[PDB]
Amino acid sequence: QALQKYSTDLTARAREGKLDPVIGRDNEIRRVVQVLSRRTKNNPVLIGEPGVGKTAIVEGLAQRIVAGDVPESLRDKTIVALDLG
Amino acid sequence: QALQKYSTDLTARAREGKLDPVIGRDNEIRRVVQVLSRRTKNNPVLIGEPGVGKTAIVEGLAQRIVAGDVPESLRDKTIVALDLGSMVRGEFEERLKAVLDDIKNSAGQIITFIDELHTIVGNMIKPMLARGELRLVGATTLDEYRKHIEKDAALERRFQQVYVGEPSVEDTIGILRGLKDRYEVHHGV
Amino acid sequence: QALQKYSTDLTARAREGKLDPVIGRDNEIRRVVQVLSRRTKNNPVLIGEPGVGKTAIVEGLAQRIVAGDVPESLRDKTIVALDLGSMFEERLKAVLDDIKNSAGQIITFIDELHTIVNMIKPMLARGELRLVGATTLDEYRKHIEKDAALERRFQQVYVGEPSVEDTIGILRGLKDRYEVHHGVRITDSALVAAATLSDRYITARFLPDKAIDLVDEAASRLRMEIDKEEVGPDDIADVVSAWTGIPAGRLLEGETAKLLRMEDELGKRVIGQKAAVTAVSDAVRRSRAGVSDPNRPTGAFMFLGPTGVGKTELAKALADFLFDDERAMVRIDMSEYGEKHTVARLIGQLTEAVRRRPYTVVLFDEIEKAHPDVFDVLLQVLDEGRLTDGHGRTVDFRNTILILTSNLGSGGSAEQVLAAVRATFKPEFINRLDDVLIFEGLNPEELVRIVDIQLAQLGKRLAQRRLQLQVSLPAKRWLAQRGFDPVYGARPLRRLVQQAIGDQLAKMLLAGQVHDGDTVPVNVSPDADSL
Amino acid sequence: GPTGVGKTELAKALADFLFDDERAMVRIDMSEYGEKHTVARLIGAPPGYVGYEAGGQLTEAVRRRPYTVVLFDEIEKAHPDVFDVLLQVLDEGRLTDGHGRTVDFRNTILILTSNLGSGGS
Amino acid sequence: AAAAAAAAAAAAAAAAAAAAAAAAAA
Ligand SMILES: Nc1ncnc2c1ncn2[C@@H]1O[C@H](COP(=O)(O)OP(=O)(O)OP(O)(O)=S)[C@@H](O)[C@H]1O
Ligand SMILES: Nc1ncnc2c1ncn2[C@@H]1O[C@H](COP(=O)(O)OP(=O)(O)OP(O)(O)=S)[C@@H](O)[C@H]1O
Ligand SMILES: Nc1ncnc2c1ncn2[C@@H]1O[C@H](COP(=O)(O)OP(=O)(O)OP(O)(O)=S)[C@@H](O)[C@H]1O
Ligand SMILES: Nc1ncnc2c1ncn2[C@@H]1O[C@H](COP(=O)(O)OP(=O)(O)O)[C@@H](O)[C@H]1O
Ligand SMILES: Nc1ncnc2c1ncn2[C@@H]1O[C@H](COP(=O)(O)OP(=O)(O)O)[C@@H](O)[C@H]1O
Repeated sequence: QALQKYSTDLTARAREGKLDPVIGRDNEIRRVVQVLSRRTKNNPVLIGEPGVGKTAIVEGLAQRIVAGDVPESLRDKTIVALDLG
Repeated sequence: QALQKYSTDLTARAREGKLDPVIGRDNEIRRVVQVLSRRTKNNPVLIGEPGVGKTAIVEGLAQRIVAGDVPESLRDKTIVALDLGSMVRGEFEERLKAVLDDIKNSAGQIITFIDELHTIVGNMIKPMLARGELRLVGATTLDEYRKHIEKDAALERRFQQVYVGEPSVEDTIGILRGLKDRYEVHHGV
Repeated sequence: QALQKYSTDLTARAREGKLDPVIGRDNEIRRVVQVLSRRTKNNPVLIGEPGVGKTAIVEGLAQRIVAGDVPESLRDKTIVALDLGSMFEERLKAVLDDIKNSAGQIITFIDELHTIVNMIKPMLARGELRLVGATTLDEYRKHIEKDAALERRFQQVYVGEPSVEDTIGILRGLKDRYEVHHGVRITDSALVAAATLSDRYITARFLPDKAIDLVDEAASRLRMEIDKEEVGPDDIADVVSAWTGIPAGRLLEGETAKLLRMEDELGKRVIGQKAAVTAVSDAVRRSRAGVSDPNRPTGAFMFLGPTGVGKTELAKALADFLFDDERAMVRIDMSEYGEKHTVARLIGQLTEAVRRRPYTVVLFDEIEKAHPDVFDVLLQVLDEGRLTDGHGRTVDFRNTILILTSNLGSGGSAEQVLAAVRATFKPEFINRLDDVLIFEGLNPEELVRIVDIQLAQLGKRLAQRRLQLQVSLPAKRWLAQRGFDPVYGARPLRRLVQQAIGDQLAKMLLAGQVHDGDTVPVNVSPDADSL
Repeated sequence: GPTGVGKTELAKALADFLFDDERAMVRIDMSEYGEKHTVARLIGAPPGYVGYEAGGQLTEAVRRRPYTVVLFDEIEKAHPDVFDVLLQVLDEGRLTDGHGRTVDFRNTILILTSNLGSGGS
Repeated sequence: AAAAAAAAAAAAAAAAAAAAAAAAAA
C-alpha cells in the first residue's frame, strides 16, 4: 500500500486518455527500449537541452506499452511516476 | 468544508461590499483574463512596485466576475486567497501538504492566490503544478522576481509577467476624486 | 464578562481614582486619538524604551477618557489589558469570544505584541477590534520587519524620556512612594541635584525611571551607612559614588584636581611635544568639559610624525591617565580592512567592545590602509547620531575621543604636508575635527630622559636576582652618538642598550663570578664599554 | 581671484538655496592630473583592471545624487587631456563611464576656480 | 498512565565560499 500514496500511475492515466498524441522520434524510443531490457544496469537518462520534449518520449513509451507494440519482455509493465517532494 | 480555515475568500466578500472600487485600469484585467484562458503556460504573476494596486487588480477582477463579464470558460468559478505570514526547518512543508488537500479535493477550477511568491522559493509543487488543476495567480516585485524565481527557479517556463508600473498624476487626480465619498463615510466634512 | 479571570480592566480603576498624577505626554495622546480615529491605517503601536511609562501613558489616556473631551470615535471605549502571564489556545477561543459581541467598545491593549506573531489575524482584518499595543524598536523589527502580511495595520509612535527639567520637577509627586523604611528627609537641593548627578555610575541608563532608581539605591546606601533624619548633596554624591568608585574617585567638578596638570605623567613618559602638551591640554579643557556641542564624541584631533618619534608610546602614555586603566583605549589594526567585504564584519568587532566598555578613547593611527567605505561609516558617527549595527542595539559614544597620528606629509614642512593632508579627507574630516600639530623629533636636550626610562626598565629586569646598576653621565652621552639619527628614530638606541651591555653581561653572568648581591658599574670605552 | 576671500563660500551659499543641502557640492582637485597616464583615473576605464571596483572619481559622485555642484580646485595646472573631457560635458549632458552607463549632467552646476589675481585687477 | 518518550532531533546549516577576482594590473 506504499506506492499508491507517494506515486501516480501513468499507465492507468493513459487508459482514460489524459495524455498527448505523440508523433515521431523513432530512433530514441528504441534507443531507450533496447537499454531498458538488458541483463544488469538497465536504466537510462534522457539528457537534453530544455524544451525539446524529454517528457513526451516517456509518454510515448507509455502509449506504446498500452497499445501493444513493444518487444517480448515488456508485457503490461505498469510504469509509475514517483516523486521526492 | 474542512480546509477552508487557514485562508480567506475574496469571492465570498464580494456580496457584502467589503471591497473598494477599482476606478481606472480597464486593461490589466483584459491582459490577465487573456492569460487565464490559455492551455499551457497559464497562471500569470503580477509584477510591480509595492503600493500600486495589485491587490486592487485581483479585487476588481473578483467584482467583474461576480457581476458577470468574463468569458464562459471562467464563469462561476470562485477565487480563494492564501496565506504566507503565519507559516514560519520542517513543518512548513507539512502545512503546505495539508493545504493541498482541499485543493486536490475541489476537483474544479477554484483559483488560488499567493502574495509574495518569491519567499516560498520548489520541488514540492511542480509535479502538482504541471498537471492543470490549480491557477497560481501571484504578486511580486521586480528585483525580488530577479532574486528568487530567477536564481532558484528551475520551473520558470510556467509563469507570466504582467507589468503594472504606476498611474501618472493626472490619472491619480481622477482616481482620488472618484475615491472620494468613502471618506465622506467616516469623518465627512 | 468571563474575561475578568483572564484579564484586568481599566474602566473601574479610573472611576475609582487609583491613578498616578500624569504629567506631560500631551502630544503622544494627540497622536493616539488622531491615528485611532482613522478609516484605514489605524490602531497604532507605542514604541519606546524598556521602562518609560507607556503603561502610564495609557493610564492618563483613560483619565482623559473618563474626564471627557474626546471626539466621536472614542466614546469612552472601556479598555482592557490582557494577562500576559496566564498562557495553549484552549482558552483563547473564549478570550476572543467577548471581543466578537463587542462593537469596538471593549478595545483591548496588549503589551509586547511581538510574541503574538494564525488565531487573531482574521479578527484583525475584519473590523471589530483595534488592539493597540507597545513593543521596543529592536524587537519591533526582528519579529515583524520581514513579515509584511500585517505590517500595514500598525503605525509606530516613537516616545522617549522627557526633558531633564521636567523629569527633575516631576519628582514633587515622588515625595511619598518608596520611603517606608526609616524616613530621612530627601532634601530639595538633594532632589534637584540627584538626577543631575546621574552619569556618575553609568550614562548607558535612561532618564525617567533611572532617576528614581538612583534615588532608591542612594537612600539604601545612606540608611545602611548611618543605619541623621536628613540627607546632603555631598552625602548623596559620595553615596552614589560607592560602587563604581575607587575611593569614589573623581568627585566633584574636579578639573582642578587632575585635569589642569595633565602632563606630569605625560611629559615624564614622552619627552617633547610641548606645543602638543599645551594644545591637547586646551583641547581636553574645551572638549571634555561639555562645552563643545551636543551628541558628538567631542574628542577629535590629529597630529603627525615619522617613525621612532613615539606615536604608539604617546597614545599609551595617556591611556592610564584619562580613565586610569589599561582597558581605557581602543585601536584597530586595519590590515584586513581593504575592500567592501571587510566592512561587513565590524558593523561586529568594535560594537561589542564599546557595548562592554563605554569607556574607551579610539585610536586610528594611519590612513593609507583605510578602505574609503569606513570613512562614511565614521562620518555618520559625528553629528549624525551614534552609529547603527546589524541587529539594532546601538551604543552611544559618549566618552570616546578620535585621535589620528599619521605620517602623511613627512617631507612637507608647512605647505606640502597640509596639501597632502587636505587631499586625503574625502568629505568632512577637516572642519569637524580641530587643529593639526607637528612632531618634535629626536633632539639633544630631550634625549637624556629616554635613556633614563630605558635604564629604569633594564633595572626592573635585573632586580629579581638582586643585581643593580650605576650608570654615569659620560657613558649616557657616549651612547648619544649612536642614538640621535632623526629619520628612523630611537629604536636602534633601544637595540644597542641590549647589544653592548647585554652580551657582556650575559657572558659574565652564566660562568659565575658575578655572584648575587653584587652591583655592576659602567666603564666607558670609545667603541665598547667593558665591565 | 585671491585666496580666503569667500571663494567656495559662494558655492555653499547657493548649494542650500536651490539644492536644499550643505552636503550637496562635491569638490575635486585637479592638482594631480599632470601626467598623461593618470588622466583616465577620474573616470576609470576598463572592466578587468586596477580601477574597476573603486569606480570613477568624478562619475561615482553623480550616479547617485544627480543634483550636485562640482568645484574644480586649481584647474590651471592640469594636462590638456582634461579639457576635451571637460568640454564634452557641456557638448551634450552625458558622459559614458567605465562600466558602460550613461550619466546625465544636464541639471548640475560647474565651477572652475583659480588663484591668479595678485597684481592686476 | 502513559509515558513521555523524549524524541531526538537533527540540525543543519551549510557554509558559504568566496571568490578572489584577480586584477590584471596595468
Ligand atoms: N513528438 C512530440 N509529439 C507531441 N508533442 C510533442 C512532441 N515533442 C514535443 N512535444 C511537445 O513539446 C512540449 C514538451 O514539454 P516537456 O517535454 O514537458 O518540457 P521539456 O521539453 O521536457 O522541457 P523541460 O526541461 O521539461 S521544461 C509539450 O508541449 C509536448 O506536447
Ligand atoms: N485603481 C484603483 N482604484 C481604487 N483604489 C486603488 C486603485 N489602485 C490602488 N488603489 C488603492 O491603493 C491602496 C493600495 O492597497 P494595496 O493594493 O493593498 O497595496 P498594493 O499595491 O497591493 O501593495 P502591497 O500588496 O500592499 S505590498 C488601496 O487603498 C487601494 O484601494
Ligand atoms: N618621545 C618618546 N618618549 C618615550 N619613548 C619614546 C619616545 N620616542 C620613542 N620612544 C621609544 O622608542 C620606541 C619606538 O616604539 P614605537 O612607539 O612603536 O615607535 P613608533 O613611533 O610607534 O613607530 P612604529 O611605527 O611603532 S615602529 C619605543 O620603545 C618607545 O617607547
Ligand atoms: N508622565 C508620567 N506620569 C506619571 N508617572 C510616570 C510618567 N512617566 C513615567 N512615570 C513613572 O514610571 C512608571 C510607569 O512606567 P512603565 O510605563 O511601566 O514603563 P515601561 O512602559 O517602559 O515598562 C510609573 O510608576 C510612574 O511613576
Ligand atoms: N566671504 C566670506 N564669507 C564667509 N566666510 C568666509 C569668507 N571668506 C573666508 N571665510 C572663512 O574662510 C573659510 C572658507 O574659505 P574659502 O572660501 O575656502 O577660501 P578659498 O576658497 O579662497 O581657499 C570659512 O570657514 C570661513 O570661516
